[PDB]
Amino acid sequence: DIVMTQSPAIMSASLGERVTMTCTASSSVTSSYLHWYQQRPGSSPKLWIYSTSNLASGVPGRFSGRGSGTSYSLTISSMEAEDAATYYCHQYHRSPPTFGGGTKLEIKRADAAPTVSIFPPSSEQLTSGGASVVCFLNNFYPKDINVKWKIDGSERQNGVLNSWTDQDSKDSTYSMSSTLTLTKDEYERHNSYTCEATHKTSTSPIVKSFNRNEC
Amino acid sequence: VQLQQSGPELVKPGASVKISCKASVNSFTGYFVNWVKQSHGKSLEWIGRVHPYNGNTFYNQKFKGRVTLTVDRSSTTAHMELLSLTSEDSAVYYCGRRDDYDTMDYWGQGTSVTVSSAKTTPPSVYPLAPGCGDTTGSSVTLGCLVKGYFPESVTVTWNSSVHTFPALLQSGLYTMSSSVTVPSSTWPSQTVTCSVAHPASSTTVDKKLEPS
Amino acid sequence: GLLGNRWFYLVLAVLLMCMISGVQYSWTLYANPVKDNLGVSLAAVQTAFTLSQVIQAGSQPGGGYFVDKFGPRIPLMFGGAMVLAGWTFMGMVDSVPALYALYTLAGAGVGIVYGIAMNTANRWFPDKRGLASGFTAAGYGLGVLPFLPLISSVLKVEGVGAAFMYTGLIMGILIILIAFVIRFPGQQIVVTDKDFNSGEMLRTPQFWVLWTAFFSVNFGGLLLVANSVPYGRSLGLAAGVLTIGVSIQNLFNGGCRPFWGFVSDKIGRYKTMSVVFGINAVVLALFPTIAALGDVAFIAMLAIAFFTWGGSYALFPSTNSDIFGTAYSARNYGFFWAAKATASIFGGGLGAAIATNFGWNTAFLITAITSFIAFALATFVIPRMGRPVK
Ligand SMILES: O=C([O-])C(=O)[O-]
Repeated sequence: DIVMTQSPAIMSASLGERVTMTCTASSSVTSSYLHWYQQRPGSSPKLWIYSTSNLASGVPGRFSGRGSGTSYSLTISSMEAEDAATYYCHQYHRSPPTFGGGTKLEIKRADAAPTVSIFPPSSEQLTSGGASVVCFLNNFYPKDINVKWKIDGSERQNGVLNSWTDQDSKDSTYSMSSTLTLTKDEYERHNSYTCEATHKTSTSPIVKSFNRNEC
Repeated sequence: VQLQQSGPELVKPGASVKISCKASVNSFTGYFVNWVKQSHGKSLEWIGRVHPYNGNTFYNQKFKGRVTLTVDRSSTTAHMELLSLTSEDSAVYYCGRRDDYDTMDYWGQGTSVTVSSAKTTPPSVYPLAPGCGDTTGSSVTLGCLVKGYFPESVTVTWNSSVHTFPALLQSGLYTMSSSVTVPSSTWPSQTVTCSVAHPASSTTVDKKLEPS
Repeated sequence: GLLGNRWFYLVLAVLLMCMISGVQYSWTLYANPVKDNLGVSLAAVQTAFTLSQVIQAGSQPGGGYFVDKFGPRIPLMFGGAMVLAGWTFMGMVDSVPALYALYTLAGAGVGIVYGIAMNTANRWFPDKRGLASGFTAAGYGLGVLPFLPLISSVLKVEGVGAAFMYTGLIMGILIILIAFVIRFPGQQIVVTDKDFNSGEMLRTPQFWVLWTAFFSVNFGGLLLVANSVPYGRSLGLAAGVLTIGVSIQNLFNGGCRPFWGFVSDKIGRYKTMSVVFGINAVVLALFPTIAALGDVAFIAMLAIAFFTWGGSYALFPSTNSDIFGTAYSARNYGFFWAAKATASIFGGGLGAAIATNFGWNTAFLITAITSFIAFALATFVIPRMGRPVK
């Protein structure tokens, strides 16, 4: 078929900046047969630019589309919060149609210190026989973060599940849940649990911990 | 013009999957109906297209005879039926209207189809409170943790500052967490309940978070 | 009697052109759906159109030879036969080369049929050649307007193959019936001093200046005929707007021929050529800008461009008959049909590839430059070149 690569795959642009992304195809594509679709993280794909130049119904005019031959570009004059989505180019020069790899556009912002919160296993889950220690890191930029789970002053790896949130719609920050699920025997055999988060915002990592016999 | 699809589908491997796509009065006037799939929300690839009047079918070589597209002859709904389910068939399927230039003017919300040898499981919902270790703070943060469920679609409500974290697969189970950050004046001074709804098993649970 | 009347054969020629109009002018709208179902690039189907027009360069002089020597009846018989063969089986196509071959055969028939109709018009009206050529070319340009709904209704109601076979049968049978009646004004052949043969005409620089001017003029017109709908969509126009635009451009193109023929009768044909080519160059230069303004602006640009371009298909045959004699006129206009085919080379596949690799604006710039070249040749070069001496 015709392979289309979109560069860059993931990009971060400050609010109000000018954004340009490119969609390069293996062969030449006739400009009438290459389109762009914008997909919000939670929603379905939406038609954005059709035939490389023309905006679909209900599309702001700050969106520009150029390109001919093997290279095509979608340009935004002024970046806005509502513009943060994924963009897919779509070619139909020859059957079968193929889609690009997608360009993930994210909003840049000033760095913010995360809020770290620890949670001992709940009573109901303790009754069931399980024990999970949940750590919440909320409202931090950028997306990169380091988490180490300490049990009695020793690192733990088994059962550590790290989950990242997509960028927030309001303050363009991220969130993370670090879950350490262990058996009841392993929970009751140990005393103190420490959640440590190392971030670019602060040189000193943020430490939050609790002890079973301390209250 | 609007497009509505079927609900989420859980199917054991090797079975039949049937997806419907309802349209408006005359939405397929000079348009094909295009069926596309998205693997995990990162890649788009074309499945097929069918003419709402002639029945002419055009299919990708990836899905050679796996897929059958059929329009209902009232130009109101189109159906995608797939029959050779394997591991890579778990994805979200989109129906759209597609003019002569392969431009898809209008799409549907999508139908998430998952192949799973396992069976549907209800969720275990638990509360998350700080405890007596530390009470001071300008704001408090609380959570509801959903564990052990199947299939993936659950919705957690808090009775603005919520953070819902994506579900993860732990040894064949779905684990999910939600956190709400409220001012310290709100808790425990005012009632705050989390409502976890898992509609596949039709399980809605309200949990009230009290000091630990 | 009736069969001796001068205008009866003009009406027969216009009827013939009306019948064969669909073969060429139905492509403007159906090129995109044919590309869609065949699953190939636009350049492929445009190259099919290019082949259909190119084989006319080898066909029309061949039919003109027989028309000039032995008369137009047998040549029209076998031209209608070729059109019938090409169009009848056109419905049962599911491969690219099958479309290539069948459309080429249909074009080969259409070329000689057009040559015969135009030659009948020009020979029957020595005093008014511009008007007869304009009426015949108008029949060729407008016949698609009633024909397209009829085949379109059959396609929705009965299908593709039945529609193509039925329309091809009707067109071939009507052409054969008309071939029974048409005749030349004489009733042998006598060569006068003003009658130029093929080699004698090709010798003079006047013929090659005219050939180059016609080749340059046909660029934008044939590119528009091939790719107005894809270019229109690249401008961002709905299907209905593009269909209305195609109908309007066909109507203006068809209606321009009698008007420009009357002007060429009442004024020097070279000056009419110069005016028409200058206006065409101006429109083609401004086409990307005014066409980008909106739907009405785009359709108006299309209508004016087709007005100017189609004006030449009455200008050139009458010029050929006036300059290089009457007894040799059919095969003489065949060599101008050769220029039409050589320009259709760019009008179809080559122009499609140029648009694919450098955008539509590049191809439109090429057409504007060639139109300016033709304007320069017609306005300044040939009017002072005199008449051929042989
Ligand atoms: O369309 C044409 O080629 C004409 O004007 O005869």
